[PDB]
Amino acid sequence: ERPFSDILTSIRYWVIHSITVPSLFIAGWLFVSTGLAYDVFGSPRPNEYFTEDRQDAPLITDRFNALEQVKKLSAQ
Amino acid sequence: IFTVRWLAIHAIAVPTIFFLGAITAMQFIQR
Amino acid sequence: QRVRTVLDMDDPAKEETVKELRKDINN
Amino acid sequence: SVTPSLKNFLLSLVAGAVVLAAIAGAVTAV
Amino acid sequence: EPGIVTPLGTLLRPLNSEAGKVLPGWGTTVLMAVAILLFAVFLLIILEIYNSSLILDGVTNSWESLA
Amino acid sequence: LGHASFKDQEGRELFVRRMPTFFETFPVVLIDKDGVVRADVPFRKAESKYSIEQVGVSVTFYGGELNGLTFTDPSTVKKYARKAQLGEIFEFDRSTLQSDGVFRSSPRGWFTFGHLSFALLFFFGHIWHGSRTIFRDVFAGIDED
Amino acid sequence: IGTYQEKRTWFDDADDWLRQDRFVFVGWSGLLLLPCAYFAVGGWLTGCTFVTSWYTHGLASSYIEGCNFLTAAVSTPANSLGHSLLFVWGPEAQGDLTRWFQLGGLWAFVALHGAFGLIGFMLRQFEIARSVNLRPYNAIAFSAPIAVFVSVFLIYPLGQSGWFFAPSFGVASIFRFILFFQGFHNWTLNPFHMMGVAGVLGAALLCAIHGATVENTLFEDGDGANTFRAFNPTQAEETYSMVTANRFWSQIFGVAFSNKRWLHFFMLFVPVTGLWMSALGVVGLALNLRAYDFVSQEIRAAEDPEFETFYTKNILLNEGIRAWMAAQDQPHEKLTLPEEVLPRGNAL
Amino acid sequence: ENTSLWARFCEWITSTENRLYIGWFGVIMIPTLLTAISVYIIAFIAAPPVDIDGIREPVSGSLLYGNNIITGAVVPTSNAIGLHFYPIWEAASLDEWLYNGGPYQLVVCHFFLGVCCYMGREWELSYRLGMRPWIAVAYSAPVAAATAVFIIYPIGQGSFSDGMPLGISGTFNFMIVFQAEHNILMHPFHMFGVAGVFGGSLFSAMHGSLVTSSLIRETTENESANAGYKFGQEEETYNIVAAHGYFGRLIFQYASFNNSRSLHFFLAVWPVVCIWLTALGISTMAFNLNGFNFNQSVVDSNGRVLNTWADIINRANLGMEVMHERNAHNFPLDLA
Amino acid sequence: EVNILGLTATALFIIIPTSFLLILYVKTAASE
Amino acid sequence: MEALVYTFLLIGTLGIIFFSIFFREPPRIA
Amino acid sequence: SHIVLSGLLFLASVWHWVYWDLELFRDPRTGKTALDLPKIFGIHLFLAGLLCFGFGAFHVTGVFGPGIWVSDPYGLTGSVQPVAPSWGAEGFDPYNPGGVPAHHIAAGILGVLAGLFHLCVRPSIRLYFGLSMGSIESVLSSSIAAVFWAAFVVAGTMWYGSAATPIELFGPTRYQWDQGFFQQEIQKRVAQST
Amino acid sequence: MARPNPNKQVVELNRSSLYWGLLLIFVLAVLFSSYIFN
Amino acid sequence: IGRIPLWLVGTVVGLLAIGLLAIFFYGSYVGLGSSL
Ligand code: CLA
Ligand code: CLA
Ligand code: CLA
Ligand code: CLA
Ligand SMILES: C=Cc1c(C)c2cc3nc(c4c5[nH]c(cc6nc(cc1[nH]2)C(C)=C6CC)c(C)c5C(=O)[C@@H]4C(=O)OC)[C@@H](CCC(=O)OC/C=C(\C)CCC[C@H](C)CCC[C@H](C)CCCC(C)C)[C@@H]3C
Ligand SMILES: CC(C)=CCC/C(C)=C/CC/C(C)=C/CC/C(C)=C/CC/C(C)=C/CC/C(C)=C/CC/C(C)=C/CC/C(C)=C/CC/C(C)=C/CC1=CC(=O)C(C)=C(C)C1=O
Ligand SMILES: CCCCCCCCCCCCCCCC(=O)OC[C@H](COP(=O)(O)OC[C@@H](O)CO)OC(=O)CCCCCCCCCCCCCCC
Ligand SMILES: CC1=C(/C=C/C(C)=C\C=C/C(C)=C/C=C/C=C(C)/C=C/C=C(C)/C=C/C2=C(C)CCCC2(C)C)C(C)(C)CCC1
Ligand code: OEX
Ligand SMILES: [Cl-]
Ligand SMILES: [Fe+2]
Ligand code: NA
Repeated sequence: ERPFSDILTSIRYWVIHSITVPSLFIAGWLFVSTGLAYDVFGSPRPNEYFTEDRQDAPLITDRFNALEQVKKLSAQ
Repeated sequence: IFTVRWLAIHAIAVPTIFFLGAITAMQFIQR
Repeated sequence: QRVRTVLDMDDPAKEETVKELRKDINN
Repeated sequence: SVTPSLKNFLLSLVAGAVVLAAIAGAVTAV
Repeated sequence: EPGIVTPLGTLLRPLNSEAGKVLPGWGTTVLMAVAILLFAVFLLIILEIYNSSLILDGVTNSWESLA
Repeated sequence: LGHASFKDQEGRELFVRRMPTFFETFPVVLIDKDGVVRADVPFRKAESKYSIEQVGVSVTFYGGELNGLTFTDPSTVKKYARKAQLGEIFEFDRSTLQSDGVFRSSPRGWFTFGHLSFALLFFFGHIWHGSRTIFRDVFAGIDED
Repeated sequence: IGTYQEKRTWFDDADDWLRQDRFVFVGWSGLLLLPCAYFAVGGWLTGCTFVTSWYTHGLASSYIEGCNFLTAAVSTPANSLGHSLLFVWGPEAQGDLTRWFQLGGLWAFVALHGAFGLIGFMLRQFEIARSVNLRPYNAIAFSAPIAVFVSVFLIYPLGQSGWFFAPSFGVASIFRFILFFQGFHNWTLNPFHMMGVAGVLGAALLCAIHGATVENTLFEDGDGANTFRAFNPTQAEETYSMVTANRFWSQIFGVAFSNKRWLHFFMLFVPVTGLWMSALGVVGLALNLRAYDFVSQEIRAAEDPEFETFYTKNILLNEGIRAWMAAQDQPHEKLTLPEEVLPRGNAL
Repeated sequence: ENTSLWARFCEWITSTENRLYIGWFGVIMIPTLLTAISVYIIAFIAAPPVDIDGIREPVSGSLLYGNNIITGAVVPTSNAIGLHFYPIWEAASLDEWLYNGGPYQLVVCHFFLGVCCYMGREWELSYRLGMRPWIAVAYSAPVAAATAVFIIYPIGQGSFSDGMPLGISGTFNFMIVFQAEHNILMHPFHMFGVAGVFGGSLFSAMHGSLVTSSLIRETTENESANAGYKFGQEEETYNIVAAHGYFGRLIFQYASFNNSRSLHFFLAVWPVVCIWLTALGISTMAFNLNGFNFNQSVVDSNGRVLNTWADIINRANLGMEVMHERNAHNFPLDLA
Repeated sequence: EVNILGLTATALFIIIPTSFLLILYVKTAASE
Repeated sequence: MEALVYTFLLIGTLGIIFFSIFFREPPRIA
Repeated sequence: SHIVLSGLLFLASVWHWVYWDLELFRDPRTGKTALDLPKIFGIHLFLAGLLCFGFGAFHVTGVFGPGIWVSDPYGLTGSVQPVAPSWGAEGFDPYNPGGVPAHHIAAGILGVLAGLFHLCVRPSIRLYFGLSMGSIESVLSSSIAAVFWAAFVVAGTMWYGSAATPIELFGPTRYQWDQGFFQQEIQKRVAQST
Repeated sequence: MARPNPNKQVVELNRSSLYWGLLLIFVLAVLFSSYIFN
Repeated sequence: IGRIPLWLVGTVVGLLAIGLLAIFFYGSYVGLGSSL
């Protein structure tokens, strides 16, 4: 029935988990370290917070053209 | 296996490990 | 008449006006 | 005419139907 | 034990004379589900029109609509 | 009373920032056409170049009871600015009904509040009644089975 | 059903598969609860980790920017967006995911999926109670968290200017929301909130008292020093002395419970009633119908420079919260208020 | 044992036949709490205005001086006094004692002694009834919280004026000022306490639902289903076998709470330990240990301050800070 | 002076449910 | 009156809890 | 008229309290008391559709009734007038007064059709047992569900304004204040005149 | 089913319920009278 | 089944979790979010 006590003790679990868990950890590490998190989720880099034109907190101030405007005042 | 228990356990476990590796990577990010 | 002046006319009193929140990309 | 928001909403209806069909297929499987 | 026999009661008696009568199988539940799905789609359309998430050519969705 | 229009000492039209709905009270500021603060009714009244008595703003009015009455020197300018942060300045009779002073709600607001409260209470009522009609056998008794 | 032939269809097979004992119960409600709840928790964990709030609020609320668990949050959209549902396909995002994250659409995603997950969860409670043939008092009790969630995350922002004034999904975000209700609504002075506070405090009191009383009337039921192993689920006798408990609390407090029925119904009743009263109060606050002031007190203090109360002190504190919080709280309002018009006390 | 004065007194005090048990802890609980009740009621009804901040600016707090139940409060002791033990005999007159805040000190001291002896009396009745004694240990958490807000926090801040006012609006005032100066929301012990009351309500609702749902038929849609048998039988009703199955099937059927004793121990221990934690959080913030301070923790590559929800909380906190005691500060840095 | 509206509301909210509950208790205790 | 109503309500609540403590129905079945 | 109706309904209530054991409420097949709830629902839906169609085709259109309140977009001039129905997408404009007669006509026709369908067609056994259609508590739960759905809808339209919520009757809107509706119109009029 | 109503029932209110109702009414009045008088 | 002790597995997972929490607390004093 595998009541979660025998599987954790068995080596069959840890043979296939000595690769999957470290590979996922390394995948997350590279996902952060390659800038892919910034590119995918749109968070600005520490050097990409203030553009030369605006030096204050950005404001969306529009609804139906919000996509075009956020493309305008984002970090290019 | 690939039963309901496997699917639920892995749907919890895999993104948590991915996010934990991501956060451990972000611990060494400096401005 | 002057849509630029009346937009600036209502600029100081109230920042939440529809006339401001629409077409704010061009400003 | 057919506004882009309406076209996107109809595509969203199609996508929601696809998701519901996928959930039905997954529960008919296993 | 005999109920109050009434003129209007025996007039309206057939409309209450088949309580518990049902159709075998699932009946028209498929057509019911189709109508419910169409109703949900229509409710989504009017909700998004009133939410201004569904812009239409003739719908202004503002107080000028009654101008 | 009319549209309270405010001018600087040298001459430029200032505007009182209107009160939003979230604020029970709001600071009285008069800002420029460009969007820069030029005067206010200050709390501290001992600093800067924004108090009314040193900026020198004047209120003109262009409406019914006040059509050409310009006030520049006294605290009536500050009073009219505070009234102008509430929108158009109107004359009110507070002695007929012995009026309170605090703003009341509209029938629209009362209707909406009563109906939303009743709507949640009836959500609970529907949940309870659906519970009772699906679970009639256990709400009455299952007889040791 | 009901002594009928009932030729089988696809529904009977689907019901048989869904209503089975597993590691996790699925049921029909699992067609909604499992995806909606998984997406809500995953979206919250993703927004707290990667999705920024620099565009909408002008602040950092994610782990990629330097925020803690108590600090990062899934922030609400901008006030200029209003009550837009903020679909990915909607007119705002226009099918662009990386800008949909930047536009605050993840908040709407998490909120709608959490609402439907709560719906699916209390449906699951109904389904499991029907499967085990028990009354759905768990669902009746869970109706109050659903009411609180609906009134707080839906009804209040729908009554206000937009989703921007809704609670952002986080910790410091919720603290901001709480302080905003203190400064702008005087939420402590609201009698419905007082009823909710009384309900929660009384429920915690009831939990502690009931647990301590049962654990201190546990009977012998064994010889070892650990009473936990003295319990047997097979036996048909009560594990604690209700008579002893009733006499103890009658001579300590004056009143005591005599019915386990009434005791546990009261334990169910107090927090549900408190949370429902607080939900009604938040509904009242959705339209700014707040119990902010006491007219007699304010007129008395207006005509008297001597009359002061703690309520007047609270009113003065709320004024400072509003004045010193609005400028950095609402960037849409563009409140560039100078420091001299902001109120100050002496020397601080 | 029957013809002796101290004997008859001892077996009257320790008697379990009293309507309310007195005991040797009750001989101290009853007079102090009756004194506190009398003085609190009389002060709440007709207390003259009292100068809380030591700046000759009294606040009313009493109904006959023009306020309601919500805004009426027995106001704390004067700041000029400090924690200098001001009873009636240390005053030259009752009017002076009332103007300086002596009723608050009297009620707080008597209330602290009364709740401590109430805990001792709970232990004493558990001992005299053959019970187990840890109901007093469970009660030690609200006593700790009351001590933290009425005694320990004034000790740490150096003045009984810092004590929580005996009222409702005064309680809110104490809350807001405490927020402004200690950032209680960002204090982990306070988060533990909030989680404790929320989980206490959660577990109370769960326990009530599971015990009220798991029944066999003994009460019908009428008052009672006694048709099977009337009162006077030991054939027990209820269930904890199907209730545990329902709770298991609710999530994953492995978090086993099949032991009723373990379940009730958890119900007892969780809000008690969390209220212990939040009371000690208040006691630590009495000595200005304060909450988390993440103001301007997030800076960019050039070093500009990126705003934060913690920064918004900071703005609200300093807005509270400039309002508190508008006239009681002469120097910039708030230390006393 | 005197808020007679508040007085009437408070007096009615006290009198009507208390009298209703007292009448129910009296008729319950009269017929066991 | 203002304070009289508050005093009356408070002493009414205190009288109710006093009657509940002392003149309660005697407990039956456990 | 409402007071006289209240008195007549009071008298009818007294008559139904006294005369409750009517043979109309008795099942002819078994002799026990029962209600044919699907048929009652069909009759009630037919009547509701007839009322909706009449209110939308005769009252609000002004062919027999007076119409409804139509006002200025800024609430200056308003009066009770007949309203021509709007059958296009503009009929789903919440602020279009023409969408109310069109809605009531179409919904009345559809309600009449559904009432005829429920009058003629019995429910299936599976659906009858699943929803407990033989019980009055189930229809109580469903009716309460529809009722607070409608309550949420009317509260939303009340708060956000609609054609059925005139400004001259219910006051202005908080969104009209926040969005500078009247202020913008006043400034536009002043600018056009100047 | 006959001249009397078979659904005839009586209402039962014991002293604990009377105390709870009176306490609820008086506590609600205590809480809300400060706001009704305002 | 029973090849590696369950207490040893739980102990190793406990050290990994404690080390991860230590890294998380150390990262609050360096890099982003370190207020410097
Ligand atoms: C949902 C239905 C509804 C709505 C939206 C309104 C709305 C309104 N009514 Mg009305 N009314 C209603 C039903 C409703 N009423 C009913 C059913 C009656 C018959 C009793 C009345 C009788 C009535 C009168 C006589 C008057 C109004 C008036 C008004 C207007 C003034 C605002 C107000 O009500 O005061 C404030 C509303 C409240 C404070 C609501 C109370 C909040 C909660 C529910 C109280 C909690 C009860 C508490 C537990 C009891 C303890 C208190 C106790 C100590 C006294 C307003 C637009 C006044 C008016 O303008 O004249 C035309 C007016 O004098 N109404
Ligand atoms: C049109 C809606 C509706 C209808 C027809 C019913 C009908 C019924 N309910 Mg129900 N209920 C509803 C809504 C409704 N409810 C809502 C919205 C809630 C949430 C608050 C509840 C919560 C509820 C519970 C918890 C229970 C019932 C019960 C019952 C059953 C009889 C008990 C009874 O009423 O005795 C008489 C009720 C009283 C004497 C109440 C005293 C008067 C109250 C305190 C104040 C009344 C306010 C005022 C006078 C009226 C204005 C309200 C109006 C504007 C909405 C009955 C069939 C009981 C049951 O399940 O049957 C066994 C039960 O315990 N209901
Ligand atoms: C199956 C569970 C489920 C449920 C209940 C939801 C529910 C929801 N999602 Mg979600 N989603 C899901 C799964 C689910 N989702 C999955 C698996 C994904 C990954 C692909 C997503 C990704 C996703 C995104 C990216 C977004 C949502 C959003 C939403 C919300 C609004 C959706 C909407 O407005 O369109 C409505 C959908 C429907 C009305 C369903 C259409 C049904 C059609 C009409 C059936 C017709 C077919 C017919 C039978 C064909 C035969 C006829 C033919 C022969 C002629 C909503 C509450 C949005 C949101 O969160 O708002 C901010 C959004 O942005 N979802
Ligand atoms: C001869 C019958 C009759 C007539 C002509 C009127 C006429 C009127 N009544 Mg009225 N009323 C009546 C009977 C009647 N009443 C009865 C019997 C009652 C007791 C229940 C009431 C109780 C009542 C109240 C409390 C009020 C009125 C009010 C009014 C006035 C305004 C109505 C209004 O605008 O609200 C709008 C009407 C509605 C919004 C009804 C909508 C119906 C919903 C949407 C049905 C939806 C569910 C439905 C089953 C779905 C069907 C499916 C579909 C496909 C068909 C108006 C003069 C108001 C007034 O001003 O006082 C004088 C007022 O507040 N009446
Ligand atoms: C802050 C307080 C609080 C929290 C966190 C909480 C949490 C929970 N309550 C549950 C249950 C309950 N709670 C109950 C009564 C109460 N609960 C209360 C207060 C709380 N209850 C109170 C005060 C009461 C008394 C009325 C009952 C009666 C039950 C149950 O029966 C139920 C249970 O079985 O317990 C184990 C659990 C199952 C819910 C679930 O999976 O939904 C499924 C739906 C999900 C997961 C999606 C919803 C997502 C949410 C609503 C929006 C997104 C939020 C993000 C995911 C996270 C944001 C976090 C930041 C805000 C910090 C869950 C752990
Ligand atoms: C001059 C004067 C008097 C000055 C005072 C002025 C002033 C400050 C007035 C106070 C105002 C006041 C009354 C405020 C309260 C107002 C307020 C917020 C009201 C809320 C009203 C309300 C309806 C709220 C809804 C939520 C709700 C229902 C809460 C109820 C809370 C409640 C009653 C909790 C229970 C409290 C309680 C002590 C529990 C009893 C526990 C107990 C004794 C168990 C005994 C016991 C345990 C066992 O385990 C077993 C086994 C047995 C056998 C057993 O027996
Ligand atoms: C020196 C002793 C120190 C303690 C004295 C103070 C204790 C006061 C007694 C508690 C109140 C009595 C509750 C009446 C209600 C009453 O007597 O009901 C009676 C009830 C007993 O119920 P039964 O077990 O008999 O239930 C079965 C019945 O349905 C059949 O008879 O008591 C309880 O519900 C348990 C205790 C709840 C007590 C809740 C506390 C409520 C707080 C009250 C605060 C008043 C407002 C503040 C004052 C302005
Ligand atoms: C977004 C989105 C989405 C969704 C997604 C999902 C649903 C997923 C996920 C996910 C997840 C789900 C993630 C996670 C995370 C997690 C974490 C990050 C964790 C942690 C941390 C910590 C710190 C911990 C600690 C602890 C505790 C407290 C418990 C036990 C012990 C330990 C130590 C472990 C999609 C794409 C659909 C699209 C739309 C949007
Ligand atoms: O007295 Mn009450 O309170 Ca402890 O801080 Mn410093 O001094 Mn006052 O200030 Mn904030
Ligand atoms: Cl203060
Ligand atoms: Fe129990
Ligand atoms: Na000061």
